[PDB]
Amino acid sequence: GTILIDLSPDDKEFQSVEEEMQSTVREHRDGGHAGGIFNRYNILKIQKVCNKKLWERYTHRRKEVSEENHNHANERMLFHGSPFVNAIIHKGFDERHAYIGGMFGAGIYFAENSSKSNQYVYGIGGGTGCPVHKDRSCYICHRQLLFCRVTLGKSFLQFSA
Amino acid sequence: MAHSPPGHHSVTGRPSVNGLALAEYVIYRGEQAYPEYLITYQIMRPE
Ligand SMILES: O=c1[nH]c(-c2ccc(N3CCOCC3)cc2)nc2ccccc12
Ligand SMILES: [Zn+2]
Repeated sequence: GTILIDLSPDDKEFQSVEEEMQSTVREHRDGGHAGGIFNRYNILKIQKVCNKKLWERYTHRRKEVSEENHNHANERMLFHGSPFVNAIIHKGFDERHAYIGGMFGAGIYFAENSSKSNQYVYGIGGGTGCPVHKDRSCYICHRQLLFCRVTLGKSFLQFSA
Repeated sequence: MAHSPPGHHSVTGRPSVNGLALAEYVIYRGEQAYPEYLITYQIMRPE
């Protein structure tokens, strides 16, 4: 039941999403090993992901969290990179999208920095890079990221390297 | 997946070394995220 609706580059919604993408690029401590060397993106397309069932499943849980946290969902918009973005948009997030070896336990990871999520588009550590060229810094191949609505509720603060 | 720490719905990974890094977040229930936008892009080679 997922449909993808293309946003026009002239739409304010396209423009605010592109700006969040571009402005949250940073340098990474791997010198670009996992995600490639770049300071900015060429945005090719932004699509709205519309799935009534998955939306209702999200808002249902959002309300449960909210009611457990003084009517505060603590909702953010965050990036997610994954080889399984195509499954996510059709079936939603679940346990199979979890990063088992992540630094904060087995769960589903999101980033404020778009360039951090970019490191995971081809797998953990960038895997072996693009399917076509086996290049983690491929400048030709089209990559996909998700920009997601995420309910944090009461979040456990872990200070970390 | 693991569970959230007791009494919490997520974890926030606060950067405590790299001064420029933004936060990262973990949820333990897939129902706590909705994939709103699919962004297709290329990384650009620096000039
Ligand atoms: O966007 C992210 N994706 C991922 C990510 C990590 C692992 C996966 N996998 C999904 C299930 O198969 C194993 C690989 C998917 C996504 N990790 C992050 C960690 C920190 C900040 C952001 C991310
Ligand atoms: Zn390639």
